Amino acid sequence: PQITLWKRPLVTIKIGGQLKEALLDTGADDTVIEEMSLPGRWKPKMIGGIGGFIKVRQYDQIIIEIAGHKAIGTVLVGPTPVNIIGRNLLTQIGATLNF
Amino acid sequence: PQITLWKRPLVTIKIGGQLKEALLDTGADDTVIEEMSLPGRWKPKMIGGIGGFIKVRQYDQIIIEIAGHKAIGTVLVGPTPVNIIGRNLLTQIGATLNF
Amino acid sequence: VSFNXPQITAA
Repeated sequence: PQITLWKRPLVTIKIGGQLKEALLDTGADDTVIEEMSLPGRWKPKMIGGIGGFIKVRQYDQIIIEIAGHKAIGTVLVGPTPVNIIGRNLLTQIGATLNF
Repeated sequence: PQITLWKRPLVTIKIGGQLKEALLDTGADDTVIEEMSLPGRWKPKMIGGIGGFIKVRQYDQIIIEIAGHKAIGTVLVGPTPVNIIGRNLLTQIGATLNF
Repeated sequence: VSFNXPQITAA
């Protein structure tokens, strides 16, 4: 894919057998998804962005598909306004920014 | 260029006569810069992000030079924790996400 | 209005 930015770079992801919409975000270190059930143990994390900080649950070794590309990595779950795919998984799918 | 995402995609920008560092953020609708003076009229705006909203000043028709590339558009000024170049100016420098 | 998602972990 070559994705221009005239519109939000929204793609379909698959996690836990479910399709969701998520934003590809080069400005995010991590991947953060809205409240959902994921398997295994979790650990606490605080993440911060433009309006302050939020508490999230960190799940490791989650299988996820991003616009058709498979990844396995860390997913944070919490009250984000939008599902965000950050650099930890954009690097797995080989994404670059080009101009 | 082609920027990989192993690290944050930070570049040098020139705005209002000042050099600043800023994050190329495909997950940002807008360009948001830490407190600085800019010319012309402005209006207050609320923008949201991962931890809630902040109040900013919106200035129009501002020219920024981004890693060597000039672009013109709206710039928001306010208490953001990081300078961000968002889609409104990324489109103007021809940036795309590719994988 | 207008949503802007930089994010970083922690402290």
